[PDB]
Amino acid sequence: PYANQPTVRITELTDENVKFIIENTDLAVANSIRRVFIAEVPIIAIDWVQIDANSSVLHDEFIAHRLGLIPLTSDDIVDKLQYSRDCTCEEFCPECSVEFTLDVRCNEDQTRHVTSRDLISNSPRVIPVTEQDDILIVKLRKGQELRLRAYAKKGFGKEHAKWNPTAGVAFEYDPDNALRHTVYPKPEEWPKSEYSELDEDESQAPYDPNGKPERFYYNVESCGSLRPETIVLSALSGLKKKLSDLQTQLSHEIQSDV
Amino acid sequence: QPMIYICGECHTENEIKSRDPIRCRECGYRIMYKKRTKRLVVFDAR
Amino acid sequence: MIIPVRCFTCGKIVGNKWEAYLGLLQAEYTEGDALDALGLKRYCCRRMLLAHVDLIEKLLNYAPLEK
Amino acid sequence: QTVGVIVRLERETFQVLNMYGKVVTVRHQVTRKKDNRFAVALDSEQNNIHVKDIVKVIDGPHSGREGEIRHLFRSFAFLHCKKLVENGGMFVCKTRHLVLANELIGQTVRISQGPYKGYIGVVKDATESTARVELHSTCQTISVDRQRLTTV
Amino acid sequence: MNAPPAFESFLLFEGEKKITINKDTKVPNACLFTINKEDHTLGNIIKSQLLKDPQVLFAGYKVPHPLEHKIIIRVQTTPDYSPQEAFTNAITDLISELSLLEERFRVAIKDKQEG
Ligand SMILES: [Zn+2]
Ligand SMILES: [Zn+2]
Ligand SMILES: [Zn+2]
Repeated sequence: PYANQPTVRITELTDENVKFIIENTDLAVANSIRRVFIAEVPIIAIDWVQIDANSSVLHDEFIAHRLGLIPLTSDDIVDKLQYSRDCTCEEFCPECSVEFTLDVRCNEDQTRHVTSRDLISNSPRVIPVTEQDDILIVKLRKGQELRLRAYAKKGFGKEHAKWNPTAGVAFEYDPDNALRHTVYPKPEEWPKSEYSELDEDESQAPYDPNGKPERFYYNVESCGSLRPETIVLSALSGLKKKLSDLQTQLSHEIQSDV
Repeated sequence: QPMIYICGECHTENEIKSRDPIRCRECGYRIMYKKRTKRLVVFDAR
Repeated sequence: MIIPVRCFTCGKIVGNKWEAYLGLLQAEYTEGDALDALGLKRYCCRRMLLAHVDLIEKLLNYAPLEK
Repeated sequence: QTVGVIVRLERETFQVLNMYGKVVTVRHQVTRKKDNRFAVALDSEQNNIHVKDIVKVIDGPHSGREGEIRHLFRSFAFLHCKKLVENGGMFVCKTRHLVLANELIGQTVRISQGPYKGYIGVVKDATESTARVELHSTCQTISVDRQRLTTV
Repeated sequence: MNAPPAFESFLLFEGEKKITINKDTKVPNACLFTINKEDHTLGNIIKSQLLKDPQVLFAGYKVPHPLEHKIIIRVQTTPDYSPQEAFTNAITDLISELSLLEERFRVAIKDKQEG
């Protein structure tokens, strides 16, 4: 009648990914934590692009699109920012947005690469993530230019895929299918998983009817917008917040019925 | 009141009048390109 | 035309990889060696550079209409 | 300032009866006013009257006649009568002597409140309450309250 | 053109209840919980937690349509035990195990980054 106690065992932690194992929880809890990695984690991404001038070969909406998908360092600001549509400001402010300015004219015979470095924030914490090279926004011939002001705002992955912090969330349970959820026609042809523990003589594990899905293996690779562990912390906090608001509306409706 | 057009091949700019034959001053090139508007544009980055 | 900023399936930031990919091709690597030298394990991120055509370099030959 | 009613069609002129009762002779090149066939007027006894209403004249210069309302003014009403041979039957009386027998359009606005906050658009249609905004970003025209809009 | 705006997945409007309880009339002690502006990422966990009560006789959810953002969670519990009580215990049990999971994840991070 109550919730089982899950537990976490982290196998590695890198600045790109985090790889961990959640034991003693249900399948739907585990899938939902994956889906909240993909969608419900809020980050900071550009959403309001004002093109002051443009002479580049790419048109305006293509440049605003490419400025959308640039990841921004939002490791601690996104907990402080309000959602833009929730703020009481005069339609933009530093409490719900981060200002960016790009001002590039090519005055040379070399093809000048307007990269992500030319995005200049007023907030020193929210900067584009780019060791690695910068993200190419637009190339420029001599004579061409672009000037724009771009406001970034808090949002999450259901709204648009530019607010998705994860590169990839690998998720697997029962890597030798003792549960036999998937039924291979010829299990000899099938490669073993990374988490398989059977010897090379054996193809798949023996079936147990009394088993249930547990020991969920995750590999959460971030795109750079968040550290891969604060994706998981923000996801758990967001799922608990969604459930708490659902409980508050539930209490209101029960008090309305009685 | 004059409209500024960009002179096609010349890539320079010049004024134009109502009921004015469309000619550049540099080489008389016949194709003008109207400059980009001065009012604001705003794109949702979606 | 220009390189996509994100891989379409994953969302892996692949837009910063293209010039380094050209550098690793001209430094006499194979394409498969250049991709995982850039660190693209998933094949959906490998098709994003392996089958890109950098068409904007053709578009920059033409003189800009506005000046 | 003063409307008229044609009472005779001629070769190069019109004979026109105004709200004053003065039959005039004017050129073909007067303007056609949009007629208000749903306009309301009040008689001397505060009853609602309209066009095609048979009304009696109880006061004024035409007191005693009875005519049909053909056109309406703010304070004048034109009456037709087939028995009265003058002016094709038309005359005029004041209505109180009778008895029954936007700015925001095309203005670049910015939604400053709500789910579409921060979008720049152009107002297509506008009312007292709401206004339709052609959004510059999306391929879609959506309607918002005027309290949510802020012009540039 | 007819593209629904992107905030239709999760933002409610004036005159939309987040949750709507409708007492089922076919069987005793059953309710339909209509959650507006949610998806499988809520109802799947609620369904799996309601299957863990020994006193819930039926626990299901469906979306009517994937283009319209609402789910229906049907609960039938044992008599003497209200399905609203089972639902408000499922939410508390989820918040319990997720807060416990978050704290154990914090402790695992402190283990990993500090050796
Ligand atoms: Zn604000
Ligand atoms: Zn010229
Ligand atoms: Zn990918």
